[PDB]
Amino acid sequence: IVGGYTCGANTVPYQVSLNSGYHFCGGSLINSQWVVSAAHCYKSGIQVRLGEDNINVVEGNEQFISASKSIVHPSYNSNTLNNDIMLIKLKSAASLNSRVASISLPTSCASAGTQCLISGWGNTKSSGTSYPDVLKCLKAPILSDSSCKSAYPGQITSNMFCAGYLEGGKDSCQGDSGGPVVCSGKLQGIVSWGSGCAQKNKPGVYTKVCNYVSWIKQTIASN
Ligand SMILES: O=C(C1CCN(c2ccncc2)CC1)N1CCN(S(=O)(=O)c2ccc3cc(Cl)ccc3c2)CC1
Ligand SMILES: [Ca+2]
Repeated sequence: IVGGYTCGANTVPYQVSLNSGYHFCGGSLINSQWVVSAAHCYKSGIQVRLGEDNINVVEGNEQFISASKSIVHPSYNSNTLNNDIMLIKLKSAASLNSRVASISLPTSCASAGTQCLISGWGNTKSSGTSYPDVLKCLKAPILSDSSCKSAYPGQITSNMFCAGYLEGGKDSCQGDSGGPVVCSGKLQGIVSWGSGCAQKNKPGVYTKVCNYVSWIKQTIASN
């Protein structure tokens, strides 16, 4: 998270870490047994780490549950990063508490101007390489599709939305992918991509989760 701030221990309880030796992507806990992430973060043999603030130190509030099923969207395209959504089922149910809690799904899509919370343990430098130990947060407004399409000509699809600043400075970054973009307590987006980090006129693009609410619900029930 470039231009972010320390969230503060377990202030983002729904935030999970997709581990496979090292932290590679983020994610959200939508319910006791299901985690939502980005299809581009798909890896075989994932360990979902919950109750994490400082990823590098075992603060005892952690819960590490292996993934039993990984369900990537059928229409997902790696080239375009369209339909960059993936559902992961936990091997066992996460014990919900204060450090670990779920985030609700949206009933409607958000409007441009809506302030959202974007978080993760990803690169904080738009220039070099610097990764935090603790959880970083960033508040950014959902940009209008007019701005989004003008920022990325011929790249934005109806399943994507821009959030951040055309002045750059603040933006998600490498390693934040899969992470949550929560506006008003609803999971509205998933950290998908962007051209660089905090680049002027190049704000991060996120997966428009409200488009998949139906798919998600049917996927959750059947598996
Ligand atoms: O920073 C980036 C991208 C990463 C994706 N991206 C965004 C932008 C905004 N939001 C989400 C993702 C735009 C910048 N890259 C530099 C690093 N390369 S990399 O050599 O493939 C790479 C990949 C993973 C790494 C992990 C670590 Cl721990 C250190 C260096 C790494 C370097 C990929 C592009
Ligand atoms: Ca820890």
